[PDB]
Amino acid sequence: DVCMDPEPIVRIVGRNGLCVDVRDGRFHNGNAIQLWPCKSNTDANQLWTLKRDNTIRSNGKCLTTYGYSPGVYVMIYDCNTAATDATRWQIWDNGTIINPRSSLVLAATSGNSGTTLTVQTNIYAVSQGWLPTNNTQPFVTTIVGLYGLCLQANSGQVWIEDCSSEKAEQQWALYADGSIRPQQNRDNCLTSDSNIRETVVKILSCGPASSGQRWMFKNDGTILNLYSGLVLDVRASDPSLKQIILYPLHGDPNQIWLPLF
Amino acid sequence: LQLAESGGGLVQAGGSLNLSCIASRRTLSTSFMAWFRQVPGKEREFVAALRSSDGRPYYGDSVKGRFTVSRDNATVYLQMNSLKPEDTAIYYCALNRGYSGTGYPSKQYEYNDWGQGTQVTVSS
Amino acid sequence: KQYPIINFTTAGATVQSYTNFIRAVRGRLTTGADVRHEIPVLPNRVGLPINQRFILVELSNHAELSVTLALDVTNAYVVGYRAGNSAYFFHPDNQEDAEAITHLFTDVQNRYTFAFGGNYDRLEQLAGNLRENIELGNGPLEEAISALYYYSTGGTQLPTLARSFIICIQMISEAARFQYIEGEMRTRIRYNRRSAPDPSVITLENSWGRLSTAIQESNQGAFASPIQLQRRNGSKFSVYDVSILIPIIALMVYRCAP
Ligand SMILES: *[C@@H]1O[C@H](CO)[C@@H](O[C@@H]2O[C@H](CO)[C@@H](O[C@@H]3O[C@H](CO)[C@@H](O)[C@H](O)[C@@H]3O)[C@H](O)[C@H]2NC(C)=O)[C@H](O[C@@H]2O[C@@H](C)[C@@H](O)[C@@H](O)[C@@H]2O)[C@H]1NC(C)=O
Ligand SMILES: *[C@@H]1O[C@H](CO)[C@@H](O[C@@H]2O[C@H](CO)[C@@H](O[C@@H]3O[C@H](CO)[C@@H](O)[C@H](O)[C@@H]3O)[C@H](O)[C@H]2NC(C)=O)[C@H](O)[C@H]1NC(C)=O
Ligand SMILES: *[C@@H]1O[C@H](CO)[C@@H](O[C@@H]2O[C@H](CO)[C@@H](O[C@@H]3O[C@H](CO)[C@@H](O)[C@H](O)[C@@H]3O)[C@H](O)[C@H]2NC(C)=O)[C@H](O)[C@H]1NC(C)=O
Ligand SMILES: [Cl-]
Ligand SMILES: [Cl-]
Ligand SMILES: [Cl-]
Ligand SMILES: [Cl-]
Ligand SMILES: [Cl-]
Ligand SMILES: [Cl-]
Ligand SMILES: [Cl-]
Repeated sequence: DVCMDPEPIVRIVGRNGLCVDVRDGRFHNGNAIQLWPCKSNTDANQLWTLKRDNTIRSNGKCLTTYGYSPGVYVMIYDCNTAATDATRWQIWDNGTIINPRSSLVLAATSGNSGTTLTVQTNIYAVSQGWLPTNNTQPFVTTIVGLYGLCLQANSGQVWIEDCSSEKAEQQWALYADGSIRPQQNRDNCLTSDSNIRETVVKILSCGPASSGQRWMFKNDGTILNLYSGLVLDVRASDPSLKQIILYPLHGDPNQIWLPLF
Repeated sequence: LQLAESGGGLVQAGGSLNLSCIASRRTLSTSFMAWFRQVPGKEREFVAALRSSDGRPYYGDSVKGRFTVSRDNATVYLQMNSLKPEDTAIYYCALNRGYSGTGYPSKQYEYNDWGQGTQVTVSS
Repeated sequence: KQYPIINFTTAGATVQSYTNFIRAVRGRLTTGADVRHEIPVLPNRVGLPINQRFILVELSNHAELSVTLALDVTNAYVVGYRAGNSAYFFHPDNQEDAEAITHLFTDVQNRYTFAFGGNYDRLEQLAGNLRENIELGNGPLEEAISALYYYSTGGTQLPTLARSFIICIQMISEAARFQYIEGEMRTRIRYNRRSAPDPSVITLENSWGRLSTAIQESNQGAFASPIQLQRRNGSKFSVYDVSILIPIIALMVYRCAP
């Protein structure tokens, strides 16, 4: 008895919390898709129907890649006169929106309003993270880990500290693009300087929207850096070192976290 | 209920010792185990504690990453490394019950069960 | 042959012993062969053989009393329990479930089926308290185990029995269902505190069935309609997609086939 497959209508939120947006609300073939601040109204140009045939449609026309090589733009196009393969997309649990024919992924290579969307080689960067939802705000939460301690930001540094609900520095904004941002400075991002084990994670500008700034909360309690395969890890299970690192998955308590809101 | 400390002795500066604290009995109501030390004429000084519920360690100010307090299946240990002559003292293990909350007991008067202490003497 | 048994004792319980307990419960509720949007699905009730329908949870406490809860693997929920020579069962929803529970505790001397099911509405009515005014934690569970035990000997009256079910169901069934609620019980043990569940916990419990449906019927994780949840302070927010739920939900009731 097979599960129903519905066609939800949702916004698509991505880099820096901006929305997938048919530019100027115009729907002639070839008009560019862009990042734009998420609206609260019913305008069609930000409301996407996730059709059963793996198309993504606004005002009845298709989100369409201009081509199958990295860096080309993404546009609105008549679903039946567009090349069919160019209108097909899969939406992955880890936040990637991929075009199967090309294996390239939807991307915003700049973070400004008006940035034209492109397809790019998948590197699981923040510039390639998306969420289908009508939530225009990030999910604000504390992040609790080893010994019940709270992830805490102090300027550029991050460590775990005794939890206090009074502490804004222990509040985290989980953005649609996969970035984890200190509540007090939403232009900053939980950042690993590399894809390599034992790199100490820091708080740095979200400007690069890089592979080292995208994170996924997994079902086993770990927080995974998608590109590297490494998880967030309280170094040597020792909070007094004030260092959180990337480390290969073992699932011991120093790798287990929980979003408590 | 009796606590017994072991493992004290003589070492020279920069050496290491490992103390152990064994209860006569296992009670299941313990909240914290702790190590204290005392020299003549001074109050007893908090050295380390271990939260029973999850094993979280805590350390006094003068143990500057040098010691490790831990627990095994079935005994609480204090691994002391890079010992300075200022660490010479009688070391005591202590037990606290019924603690409730997010902090930890760290003063002598917050622990009601005490071993007799084992002497630690650091040379040079 | 007996159903799988998982053990927990409140005597000397730690964050670790409770975590190991809940993980072992999840491991016997489902194989993990059916995972949808990274969230395991419980076995489908339809055609599930009776010898695979239940697991047992033997609870012990500092007072050296034990009871054994029976859990339905299709929804992780308590269906009854055994204390000594007596078994007690929630009122079955249908004829097939009434036959199914006769396979539990088959050598027990006495068996009683209550007038009430195990839904919270009625249990709260019987207990005289809502979930938001019933403390959870290792202390409450220790007391619930004693209460469940002494019901068989005439020493527990119905409101206390109802409150004890509410405690056990949340600390065992809902914790198995939700990493979030397992974490909440972990916190109570960690700090040796008892406290009632905040609105985020209660609303998750209330929404488990609808969340399972929404995720399994989603188009690639996007819901057809939102699920409303609450923050710890009672404020409301809506969830439109499975992403934020992946670390929050650990098991779903089987709703349809992939
Ligand atoms: C919860 O507690 C019960 C009672 O202690 C556990 O069941 C018991 O498991 C023992 C093994 O861990 C059994 O005894 C051993 O038998 C083997 C036979 O080769 C011997 O080598 C060994 O020395 C022991 O004698 C014991 O018979 C059994 N008691 C029962 C079933 O009444 C239970 O363990 C779980 O159930 C049993 C049936 C096994 O499948 C275990 O692997 C399994 O974990 C405890 N539950 C858990 C989850 O640990
Ligand atoms: C982000 O999400 C995607 C989709 O969930 C992940 O890609 C998929 O990962 C699985 C497991 O690694 C792949 O499974 C493989 O399937 C093929 C064919 O079904 C089979 O030959 C293999 O034996 C294996 O089971 C799957 O192919 C792959 N792709 C898709 C389209 O599902 C991806 O790994 C995630 N990225 C990260 C970093 O987690
Ligand atoms: C996210 O927000 C958007 C904007 O409100 C929601 O879209 C709206 O969805 C409703 C119901 O799904 C649409 O109404 C339907 O219209 C059809 C067509 O006649 C009718 O058959 C149905 O009975 C129903 O009345 C409404 O048109 C649509 N608004 C638009 C497209 O501007 C959307 O549902 C939200 N998504 C989720 C998952 O909640
Ligand atoms: Cl137009
Ligand atoms: Cl083509
Ligand atoms: Cl801008
Ligand atoms: Cl402190
Ligand atoms: Cl001596
Ligand atoms: Cl009755
Ligand atoms: Cl009430």
